[PDB]
Amino acid sequence: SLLNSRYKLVCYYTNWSWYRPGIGKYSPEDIDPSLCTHIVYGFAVLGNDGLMTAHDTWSDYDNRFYERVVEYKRYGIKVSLALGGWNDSAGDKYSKLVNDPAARAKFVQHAVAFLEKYGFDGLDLDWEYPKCWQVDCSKGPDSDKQGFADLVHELSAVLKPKGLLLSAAVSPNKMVIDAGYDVPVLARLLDWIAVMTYDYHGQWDKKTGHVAPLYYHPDDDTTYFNANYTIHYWMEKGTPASKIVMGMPMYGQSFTIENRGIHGLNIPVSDGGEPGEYTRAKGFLAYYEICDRIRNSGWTVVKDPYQRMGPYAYKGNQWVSFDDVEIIKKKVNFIKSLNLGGGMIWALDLDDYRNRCGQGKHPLLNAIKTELLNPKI
Ligand SMILES: CC(=O)N[C@@H]1[C@@H](O)[C@H](O[C@@H]2O[C@H](CO)[C@@H](O[C@@H]3O[C@H](CO)[C@@H](O[C@@H]4O[C@H](CO)[C@@H](O[C@@H]5O[C@H](CO)[C@@H](O[C@@H]6O[C@H](CO)[C@@H](O[C@@H]7O[C@H](CO)[C@@H](O)[C@H](O)[C@H]7NC(C)=O)[C@H](O)[C@H]6NC(C)=O)[C@H](O)[C@H]5NC(C)=O)[C@H](O)[C@H]4NC(C)=O)[C@H](O)[C@H]3NC(C)=O)[C@H](O)[C@H]2NC(C)=O)[C@@H](CO)O[C@H]1O
Ligand SMILES: *[C@@H]1O[C@H](CO)[C@@H](O)[C@H](O)[C@H]1NC(C)=O
Repeated sequence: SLLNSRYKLVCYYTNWSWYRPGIGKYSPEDIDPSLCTHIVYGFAVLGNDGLMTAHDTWSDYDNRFYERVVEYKRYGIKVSLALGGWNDSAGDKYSKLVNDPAARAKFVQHAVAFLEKYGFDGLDLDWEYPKCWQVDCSKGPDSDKQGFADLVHELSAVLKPKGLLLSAAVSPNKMVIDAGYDVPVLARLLDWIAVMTYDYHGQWDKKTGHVAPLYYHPDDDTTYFNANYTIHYWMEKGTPASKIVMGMPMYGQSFTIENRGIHGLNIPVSDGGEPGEYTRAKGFLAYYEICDRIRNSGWTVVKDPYQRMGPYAYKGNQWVSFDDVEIIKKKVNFIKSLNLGGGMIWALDLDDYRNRCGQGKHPLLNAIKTELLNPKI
């Protein structure tokens, strides 16, 4: 059992995975409580009044999704509420919050009251990101860095005496870490730091690449866009290994390549991949969408034999990179070799939780659990 091991397994739950057809539908009651130590609810958002509020009142309040996920505290799981996420981070509203001490002070007392109203064990900060709003470092003032660290302090100072948790999901990008994160404050005050060691590559690159390389690979354009560098950078900036939980994607980045004859790594790309039937977003595919394309639509799989990264798969002008059970066992032995706090997945509902592909229910997340519980490194 994961609850009696030295590792965390932090699972993100997403309230919008309810709005999916057929087998893609995911509800609170689909959470498998033997697969996580911590569940993080994505996402609450920052309202116009500068206070945390439900992103989707229909599901969160009227259909009691908050209460239905906080349910799993009954199995010994810690359930936190995440604030922010990519789409809530598009503007300046978090920056206006953290640069204003009176707004932070109001925000903080209300936030803790919100968490306790619904029974949450903690808060997860997912502002993407201080200074580099949606990764654009020219957007935010440098004082976002100190503002966010002061927010984290002011949150910790009220949460910690109550026994409540404070964590954050943070960029894997060297440039964002340098510009927006006061790493020693974060490392000292957070119960864990969920490093989002994925989305290194995607349609924005105008070229094919892997969503989540583990190690540097010789054809890479940078030495720093891989989990191994990102994890060592966080520790080098001052993070104790035990605070790091390493992010792993349950989904793939998809691309439309510019001609179907070329189909390897780093080949030109005109757009994101075609949207999946269930996730309905150009540019990505859930693992259960990918594994079905491979098993039944004849997509070809190319594994990396050096095992610096997971596979990619292509058909015609469609190309997707993703993690398979093999690279995940490698990532988890890596987690164990560095004595990291544990692993994190984005997200429960993107793994093959219905066993649509014949490898078992939740093949990726079971692979993580099994490797985390295996004593050999
Ligand atoms: C260009 C240049 O000059 N420089 C480049 C750099 O750009 C480049 O850096 C890269 O830059 C890209 C951005 O272009 C970054 O990509 C971002 O990476 C982040 C990770 O650090 C991602 O954020 C985290 O992880 C996940 C993704 O894995 C995030 O998930 C996303 O979350 C949002 C919510 O915030 C989800 O949005 C939900 O979307 C669905 C639609 O799909 C909505 O669904 C609808 O719901 C309503 C009701 O609610 C319903 O009625 C509708 O029917 C329904 N519709 C459908 C179709 O279903 C939801 O409502 C909505 N939810 C909310 C709350 O709004 C989104 O789907 C989800 N995506 C996935 C795949 O799950 C999550 O927020 C983050 N948190 C955590 C804990 O994981 C971010 O996703 C990603 N952005 C994009 C655009 O992909 C790269 O990180 C960055 N890389 C690096 C290394 O920095 C660099 C490097 O390449 O190079 C420079 O030079
Ligand atoms: C991982 O990173 C560290 C420091 O950046 C480096 O010393 C080590 O050799 C890297 N491992 C691989 C396999 O690239």
